[PDB]
Amino acid sequence: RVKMHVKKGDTVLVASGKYKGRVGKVKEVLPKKYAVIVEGVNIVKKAVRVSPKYPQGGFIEKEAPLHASKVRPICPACGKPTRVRKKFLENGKKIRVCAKCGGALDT
RNA sequence: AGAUGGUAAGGGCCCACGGUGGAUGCCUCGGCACCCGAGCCGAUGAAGGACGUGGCUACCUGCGAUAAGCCAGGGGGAGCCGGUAGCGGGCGUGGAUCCCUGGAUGUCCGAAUGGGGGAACCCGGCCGGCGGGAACGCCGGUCACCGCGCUUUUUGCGCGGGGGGAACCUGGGGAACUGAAACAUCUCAGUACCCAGAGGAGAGGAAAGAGAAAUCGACUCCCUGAGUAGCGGCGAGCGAAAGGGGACCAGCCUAAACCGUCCGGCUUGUCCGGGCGGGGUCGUGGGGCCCUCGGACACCGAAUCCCCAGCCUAGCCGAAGCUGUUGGGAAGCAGCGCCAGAGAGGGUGAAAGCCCCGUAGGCGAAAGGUGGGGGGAUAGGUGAGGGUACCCGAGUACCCCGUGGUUCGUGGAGCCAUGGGGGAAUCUGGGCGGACCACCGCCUAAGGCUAAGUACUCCGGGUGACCGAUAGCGCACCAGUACCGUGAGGGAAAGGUGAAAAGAACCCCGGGAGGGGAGUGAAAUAGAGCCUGAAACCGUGGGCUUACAAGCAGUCACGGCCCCGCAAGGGGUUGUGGCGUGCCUAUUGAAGCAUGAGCCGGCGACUCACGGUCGUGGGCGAGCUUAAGCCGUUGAGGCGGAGGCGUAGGGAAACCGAG
RNA sequence: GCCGACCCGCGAGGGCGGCUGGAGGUAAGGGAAGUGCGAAUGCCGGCAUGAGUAACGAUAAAGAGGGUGAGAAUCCCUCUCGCCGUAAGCCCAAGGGUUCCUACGCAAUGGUCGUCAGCGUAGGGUUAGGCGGGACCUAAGGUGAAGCCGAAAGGCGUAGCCGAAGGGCAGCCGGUUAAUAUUCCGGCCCUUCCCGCAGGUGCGAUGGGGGGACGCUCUAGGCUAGGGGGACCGGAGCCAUGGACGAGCCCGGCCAGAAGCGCAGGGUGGGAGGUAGGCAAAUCCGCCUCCCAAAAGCUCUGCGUGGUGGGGAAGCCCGUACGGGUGACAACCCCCCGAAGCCAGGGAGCCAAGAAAAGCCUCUAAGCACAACCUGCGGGAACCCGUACCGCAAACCGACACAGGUGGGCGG
Repeated sequence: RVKMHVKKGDTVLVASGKYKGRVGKVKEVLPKKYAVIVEGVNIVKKAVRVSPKYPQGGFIEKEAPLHASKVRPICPACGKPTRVRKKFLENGKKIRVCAKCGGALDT
């Protein structure tokens, strides 16, 4: 309960400490431990030479996790957190004044 | 002939490098206490277990033949199929996970409840269903005994009934250690423990009261009264109510009289007993019957009846920032800016009012739950007089005896209550005002119901001059677990890589085990029960010293060896010699052949509450000061004089009173 | 935390600096206290001392060849020795829970080892109409409607109900899997209840009697389990070293089995009359008088036999293992010994005076007489819990592979 955070699955830049200020994609929320996985911490793993799937060159990885409570919003600008009006019907959580939500698709 | 340094089997002493090992610091999904709210679960089978349950599944938790879940109601907006990774395959804006409600399935055991029984296993009667289905077998219903109320006794119909419960609470039972420096009376204590049973409270509850004033006016509670008055082998010690100031405020239902009514009986009778109803409720007594005024349209009206706001069972919105910069990392530093009814906190690789959750502020119920806060209704309550002479709670009061409660241990012993015995009266009746008698008062006994105010912590929410893995609950963690005992019961150990798993591919030796780079990250001297690595602790290298040598082991000085230092000086070492009865407890007195300790690390012992009591630091000063409580606060205080100290003592006492 | 030869204070400490470490810390002034350890044969935890010593579990004993492997005293195949042999062999339950089996494995666990294993892992294995148990029965006992009592909690408790290795009740042989088999396979034996056909009877109770049915001591006839010998039966071998082809040594020479046959034995008199006993229902027992017979008939069991199915060794071949064959058309015959066991409820003797209930025999009530019951043959159904593996011991009671203890059977 109360796993609710602000980071959605779209495209959002970094405000971290390693790759500070980096543009990142959908981010893929995993999960409710407060972690992200966008396109920032690219790592290579020490996987073995597992005869089928991990061929003969065992030393490879793709996208490495990273913490949620660090990344930050986009729109015609950059950051600036979201703001939700109950729209009377559905929701409209645009960026700080600079408009447009994040759901799109007839939102 | 004489002279005199020199080897280390191994040893010690020092430094350095390690290992075992765990302390310590810091941390904290744990706990602590206080307040606050809240306060019952059951035959609609509980609290609580057993076997099961997932596609691969030991634990755990959730759950139960529909088994990690079932359908609707509400919420919510992007992830999801639990911790616990993999195989595998699903999940959703035709809006899933999940929080809140309601119900669906609910095998087996437990009051167990058809019967049985070594809990969780084995049988059975009847109602009905499935296999071809009568022989065997499954399935839904139903079946124990208690009360208590109607049925034609009959068969039955019916509302209830049990077990539990952390603590408190009412009664039925009821010890001893210990105190009295012995020990019986007394104390501890009517405590501990057994039992019964009730509930959010319990119990209690409207005066046969109190108590001396023509004074008050249920019950529980606080504080005061007050260690007061008494009690007592006048010892231990035990130790009242009144009154007061405050919290809370509520007051009531019946029997008997008189009248009716259906029933039972019988020696029919102006009738003994009964079902029910009318009827009545008291301290200048009320009530009865008849009469007297007029008894009434109104007046009161819930604790019972209902409705609705608020309260809870999830949630929702929610002010304010960036560039450069050292660092693996910034919130740190610099610069300029911004919010505030919000500078509470938490995290974010570190130290943030403006990065994420959030606080302040405002909102929220279709379903459940709760409801005097207020509105409705309803049960029920409202009279002045006169006579009559009906009733006014019986094996009761009273009396006696053996006695428990009370301050009362037997006192002059009341009063309340009662075991055996005798044994009343009806308002001139009657209990008590402490032998008993007079009087004068007080109250109406022997039927019952009563909220709030006080108690309590299984539980949730909030606080901290409470603890941080020997502390804290026994349990931070897969703890009422392992393991010990038949047994009732006992009761362990055991936290932490890192910001993130990025948790080490590959070659190398080796059976592996484990290591050597590679490689990981800021750091691998963070390398996997790994943060930080005290000591005891055993290793290893090197400086000094030791094979004629007598010792509480060191002290003091002289010499020499090594390493320091610009000097002068120093540290380390020990050839030699001057000297030298270990530490503690107990003792007249101990090195002790008196005792306590292998050594190391942590735990570990003069407090606290109330009263007294000497001083002392202040304020006030013949005056000083408030407890309970209430009001305010969210570490904000303040009102609240009831009372205690003080202004006077002497006498056992009446009393007298600076005598 | 570690290091120190500097500074300050009489001191207890404080500053300083170097090394370590990784985020908390708190001055000056005040305050609150579970505050200061060397000791309590003190509490927990850790590491030593003796001491590389005592011990390493029975004096029944080990020796070699090959093999596995990185590694063989310690595992496995063979040869050799020795010890138990009323056992230290084979069961039976009790007891423990997967210890059994098959493949792989050694970090600990075996007082060293380990390639072994009761240890790790995953996979498997436990069958029932007849053994045991329950929908049967009682005993001592317990529970327990009622009865009674007790301050409570409870005590005794009749009827009923649970309760045993006691009663009774239908299953014996060989085969077979890696491992269980009276459970599956097969050759035979039979029970249980239901429907029908056929025959036959008054049916039939939880209520009455019959019976079950019982002590010790000695002991009968046959019979068998088991046991010994054969010149004889059947075989794969063997003449050794001085003798021998001797009836030479050596192996084995059965198991089940209904109907029927033979054998032994246990049980029981047949019939009539009456009857106010059996807490009257009785033709049944009891009981008084009568007839015959005491043999024998009736009748259950014990043995042997029986058609049929099953078994079957020394040795050799290979096979590591287990065993597969070999192993035969297999022989399966006689003489003797003889059970403590069998016929069961046998005989005799004695004093201490020797369970109970249901099955089973049966009489009648209730009631039924189309029913129901008995026989028979046919046709259908007959469930639910057990079994693996240790069991005079390593798995069980003793904290341990303790030299301890452990009922009953086979025990040559």
